[PDB]
Amino acid sequence: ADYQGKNVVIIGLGLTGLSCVDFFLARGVTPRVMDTRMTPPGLDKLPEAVERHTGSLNDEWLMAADLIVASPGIALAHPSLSAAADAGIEIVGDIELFCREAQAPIVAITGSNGKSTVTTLVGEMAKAAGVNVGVGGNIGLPALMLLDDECELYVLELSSFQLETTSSLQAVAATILNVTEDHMDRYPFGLQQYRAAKLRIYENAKVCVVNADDALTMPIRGADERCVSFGVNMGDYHLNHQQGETWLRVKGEKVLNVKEMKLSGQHNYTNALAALALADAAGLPRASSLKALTTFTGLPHRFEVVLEHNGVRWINDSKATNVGSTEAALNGLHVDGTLHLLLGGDGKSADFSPLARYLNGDNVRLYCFGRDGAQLAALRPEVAEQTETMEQAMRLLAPRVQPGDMVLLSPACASLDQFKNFEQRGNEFARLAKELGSH
Ligand SMILES: O=C(O)CC[C@@H](NC(=O)c1cccc(CNc2ccc(/C=C3\SC(=O)NC3=O)cc2)c1)C(=O)O
Ligand SMILES: O=S([O-])[O-]
Ligand SMILES: [Cl-]
Ligand SMILES: [Cl-]
Ligand SMILES: [Cl-]
Ligand SMILES: [Cl-]
Repeated sequence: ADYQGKNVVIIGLGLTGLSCVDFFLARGVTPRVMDTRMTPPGLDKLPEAVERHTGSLNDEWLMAADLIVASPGIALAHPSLSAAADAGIEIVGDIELFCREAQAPIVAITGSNGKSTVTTLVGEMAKAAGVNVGVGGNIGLPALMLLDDECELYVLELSSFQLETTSSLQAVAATILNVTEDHMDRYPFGLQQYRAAKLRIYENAKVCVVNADDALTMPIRGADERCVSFGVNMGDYHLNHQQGETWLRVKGEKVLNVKEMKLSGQHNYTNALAALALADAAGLPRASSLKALTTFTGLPHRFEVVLEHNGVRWINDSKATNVGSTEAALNGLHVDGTLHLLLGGDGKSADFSPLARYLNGDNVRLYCFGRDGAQLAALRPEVAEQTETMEQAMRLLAPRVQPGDMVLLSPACASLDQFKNFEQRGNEFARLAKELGSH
């Protein structure tokens, strides 16, 4: 694309907004920046040469623009943006800018859960093959910071929001791993509108990889041209259970005994299948992809044991920012004693009801905090306590912890009411676990 001479407005600063500023400056185009926040992240890094407007959107700038680059963190349906759209002004995001320039194939991954594990796993499979790979998007480097002539493959985690502003993605392999209720605060036409944003990922993809166990991951149409599938008991890529052992299979052929993996648990096994299906479709050698599966240890904040001491496991699953992710932590969970489960934050208008089925018996205590702490306590009030903050909840539960217990932060909610991001929430949990979980 050629931006020379265009009046470009970037909405949203932070690292990804900065990447957009830098992208245009390097092409001899000076954009203007606006952000509804008064002191947005990264403001001190914005050169004085770049005009900016903070604390609100500026409709004089937006209606004057030739191109608007919208952060995924701003609603596309914001009345200032719908006005610019109605007037015919082009609106894109950073992923669109990236797709227009990229000179290597792109593997594109979205889903309500699993998407960072699967992105990182395919990145590791590529490295194991000696491929020069750029991994990022919605995690790691903003995609524009990955752009490099020497890159041979890009692996991008994409959110529903990024996909809404992307039109030129033609992925060598794309997947929606699953769709479960999330981001209802941003999708006023509910589950089908959220799904529709994700289904954009398959448009012009060479191979589509779908979840055979989740119908919502399947395009609304495909004909003589089907997607590759992964699943538990069915799929092109699927699991084979043998006594107590599990295998990854591809069309009936065993390819890996999961004992070789460092990741455990069924949903990691289906993540491994999805990653293998994407790697295969991207042309990576099967054997090096399987080697990567054996060496991968998981991400921080993903069901991460931050302390096992004095007979108690303290588990940081702060990456669980929706109900489906906490379900995946609870379903089949083995605890010898009491489970002390921390839930709380901004639930984004989610129905928390699906969690209730995991919370029966005499061996569960709930400690519920943040914006939606009361709604969470209401799942089972007789075993619940509510506090304002996670630290209060930790200090309340710790004296009650006995050998055999588990303390699990798997909060089912965004952290953004009280924290910068779920990493900060996990790091704080870890520090407090280490304080409270030894003498
Ligand atoms: O870390 C957590 O705990 C919660 C993370 C949680 N993330 C989002 O909902 C989300 C959705 C879209 C984008 C992002 C990251 N990028 C952002 C960029 C700009 C903003 C805010 C802006 S831009 C502006 O102009 N005015 C704004 O307020 C917020 C996030 C985060 C979630 O999944 O619940
Ligand atoms: O720039 S981002 O990562 O908010
Ligand atoms: Cl503000
Ligand atoms: Cl084999
Ligand atoms: Cl110990
Ligand atoms: Cl029980």
